Amino acid sequence: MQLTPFLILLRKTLEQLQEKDTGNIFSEPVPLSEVPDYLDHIKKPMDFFTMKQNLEAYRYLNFDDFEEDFNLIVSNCLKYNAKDTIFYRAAVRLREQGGAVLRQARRQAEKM
Ligand SMILES: O=c1[nH]ccc2ccccc12
Repeated sequence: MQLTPFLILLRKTLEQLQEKDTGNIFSEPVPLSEVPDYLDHIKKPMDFFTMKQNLEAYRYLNFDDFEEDFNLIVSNCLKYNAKDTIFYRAAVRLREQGGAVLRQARRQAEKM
């Protein structure tokens, strides 16, 4: 497999995932200044901006490593927030809508 088309695919996929996060609550790192206890519970914070940075730093050379960090966005949010919150529901919705985006993107990677 060639690097350039793969990274083009991942860029598109990340844009598509970001589109599902309509409130943009996962666009940037959880502000540790406003959520001071966040690192007490969450071992590896993740967000779409950080994913973009990782993508361009060649930290995603296969689909699984890409998907693993997306899954962290979801799981961190489910872990930190109570079930009766907007944030928790948003993570559930992102898991649902994102999974479909991921399945289609992976099929296109596998054709490479
Ligand atoms: O774990 C989180 N992900 C995205 C937003 C957020 C906001 C407050 C607390 C946790 C999170």
